[PDB]
Amino acid sequence: KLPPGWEKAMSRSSGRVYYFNHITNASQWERPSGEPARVRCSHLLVKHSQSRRPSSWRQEKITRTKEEALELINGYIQKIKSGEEDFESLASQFSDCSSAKARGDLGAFSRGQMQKPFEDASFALRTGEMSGPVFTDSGIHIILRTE
Ligand SMILES: CC(=O)Nc1cc(N)ccc1C
Ligand SMILES: CC(=O)Nc1cc(N)ccc1C
Ligand SMILES: [Cl-]
Repeated sequence: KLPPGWEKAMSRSSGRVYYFNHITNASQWERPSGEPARVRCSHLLVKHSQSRRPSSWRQEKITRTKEEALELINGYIQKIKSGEEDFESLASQFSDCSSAKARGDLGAFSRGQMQKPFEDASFALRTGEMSGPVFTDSGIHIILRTE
């Protein structure tokens, strides 16, 4: 009885219930409450050797494995969630997308325009919410819905 895409889950380590969104891969302790023509998102992309274009402004030849990319994504999420780092700072420094130079901002878009998993996560996020790891042919994304 939860917003689109949410399910109850059980923490293995602590035994406490949490909520998981299978569209955004977000997870959180707190019970979520609750479609625009357009949303605005920022993202942090980590590419891997199987990315559509395994090359970025950071690295002419991206050689990391998808597993390694996911560990990096997980570490960025941890630091954003802890407040040790800001999303925008990590995107500027470490996103393999050319949008890193705009602190990850992709601007506004509607359905049909972005890769489908990215699109679906974006529209399932509430304004201000952040995804978990989202997989596309580009690689692995942390998505921040800003509008
Ligand atoms: C992939 C993409 O959209 N990149 C980008 C986004 C913004 N906002 C500014 C400049 C660039 C190059
Ligand atoms: C963020 C995103 O999904 N970008 C994108 C969208 C399409 N349609 C094709 C290729 C890329 C890289
Ligand atoms: Cl590009």
